[PDB]
Amino acid sequence: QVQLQESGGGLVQPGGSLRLSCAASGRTFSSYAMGWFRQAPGKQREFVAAIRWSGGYTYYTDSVKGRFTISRDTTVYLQMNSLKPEDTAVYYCAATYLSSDYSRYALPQRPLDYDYWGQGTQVTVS
Repeated sequence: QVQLQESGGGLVQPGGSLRLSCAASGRTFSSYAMGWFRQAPGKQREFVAAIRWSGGYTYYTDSVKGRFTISRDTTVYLQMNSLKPEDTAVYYCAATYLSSDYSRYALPQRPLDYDYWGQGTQVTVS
């Protein structure tokens, strides 16, 4: 099990850039994955990006591909470039230990596929 804490939240102006961080406390192995989800006003919690801690497989939702980069250092980062007002949302860090039979180069995208969650942090592009 891991405990998760986001940082880097806050305001940024349109056309700027912002980096979120999430520090994981606990054992970060055995098909361990981390992800970012976000929830905009009036919307569901949506998948943003995820990463496999071993091997480095990543996947991005279509609307952020090429603009956002997810990476490792203990800590996962979401580097957010060319920010638009529509990127405004509460961003949540998530993590999970995938089942033993999982492909080593695969990631789930549904919120309930991730067992561990941060409290979320507001990002406002305005």
